[PDB]
Amino acid sequence: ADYLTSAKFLLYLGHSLSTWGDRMWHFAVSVFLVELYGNSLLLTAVYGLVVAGSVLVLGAIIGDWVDKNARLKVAQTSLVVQNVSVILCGIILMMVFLHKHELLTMYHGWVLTSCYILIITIANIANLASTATAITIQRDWIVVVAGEDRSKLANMNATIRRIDQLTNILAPMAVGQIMTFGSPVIGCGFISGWNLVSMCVEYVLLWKVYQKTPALAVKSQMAEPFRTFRDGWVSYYNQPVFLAGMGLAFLYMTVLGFDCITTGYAYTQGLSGSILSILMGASAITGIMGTVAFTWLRRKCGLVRTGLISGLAQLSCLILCVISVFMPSVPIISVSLLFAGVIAARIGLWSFDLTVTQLLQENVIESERGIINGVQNSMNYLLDLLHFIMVILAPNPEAFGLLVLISVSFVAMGHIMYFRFAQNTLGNK
Ligand SMILES: O=C(NCc1ncccc1F)c1coc(CCNCCc2nc3ccccc3[nH]2)n1
Repeated sequence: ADYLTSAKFLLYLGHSLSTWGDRMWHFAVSVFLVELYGNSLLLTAVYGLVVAGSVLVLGAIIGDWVDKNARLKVAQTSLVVQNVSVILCGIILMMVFLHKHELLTMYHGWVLTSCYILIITIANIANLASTATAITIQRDWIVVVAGEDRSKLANMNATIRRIDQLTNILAPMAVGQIMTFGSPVIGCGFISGWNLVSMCVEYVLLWKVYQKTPALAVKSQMAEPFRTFRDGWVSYYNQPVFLAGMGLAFLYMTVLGFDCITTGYAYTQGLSGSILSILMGASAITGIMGTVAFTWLRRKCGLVRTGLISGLAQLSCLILCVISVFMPSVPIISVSLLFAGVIAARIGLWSFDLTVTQLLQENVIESERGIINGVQNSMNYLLDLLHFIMVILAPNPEAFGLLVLISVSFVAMGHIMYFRFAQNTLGNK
């Protein structure tokens, strides 16, 4: 089987072994914050606000970094930084858990706060490196490797999204089984070793994939970074794909996902391990269905029409969701219907994100694949930070109707901007 040694599968394996470690470490840090500190939302909110702004700035700066340096060296350095940061965070977490009872009492609260700050800073560096790697792989190496064959590019993006989704719903399950079967102290260390092994194998894998395809080779102190930062954003406006980016960012700011806040809505109305597993499995299955639907629609239509159709479907079932909210024992109809609306919204959302990311891949000048995508991630996290602020503005279980109304309104605005883009770049239906 020459497929195993082929470049496409090498890149698939590289991204799979990267995202598995990423998701496992995210789950580990979230569980650490939940377990060590009884209060989390306040802190997890601090984590969100220190990740989002740092990404907002250093992501444009990284987009400057990606296109400037060597193609392979930048990716290797990104992998090194991400895995080393995760290693340091794991070591600090192991030292904290081992001395859980030795600093809550004997040491001053400043020591615990300093440990939390060190974890926050190192995890922020890790996530910044993860964003750098995501850019340099997905938005540049996929385009180069897939080449002019647009269908191959679409299939590669769909496959990467499918493995991302399956890993996103499997990694928490495996880590929870590990922690329950073993111990939080022992299981946490397993992540450090797994990330080190993945570091070595991923370094080898990237070195290999670079050799398989030669096309990849062809290509006071704060004044300069802001020269690029000012240049990077204004470059985004000049590009014809700006409205698509804005629409994707507005969709990115969306409460009606299945993250911690919808998990808390579940705590309030209905919540169980079986229910969580069933809902997340349905979400993953429907995301896979959305990816395959995106591929099918791209086979039938082009790209902009596919994005328009996916947005219409997502907005339709979010209209169904807001109908469910509108309609007043336990209202089992309302919560289950809201979840079904979220599931179909995930279908449409994955389709739309694939469309927009492919358009950003195929409609950007060669030398600015780094800055433009870095700014697009910066904007995504800008509106994600606004989402976090809206969450902490009304962190009340019965203050969720307004939040969901705002989320659906922002989805509508994003799809309106995408329709404006379709009209701008296409004069026919
Ligand atoms: O609704 C969802 N996502 C919109 C969306 N995303 C991506 C593509 C299309 C699309 F439409 C949704 C649901 O689950 C998830 C998976 C988690 N990502 C959340 C983004 C995030 N991760 C963070 C980590 C640290 C700090 C801030 C962070 N912000 N994403």
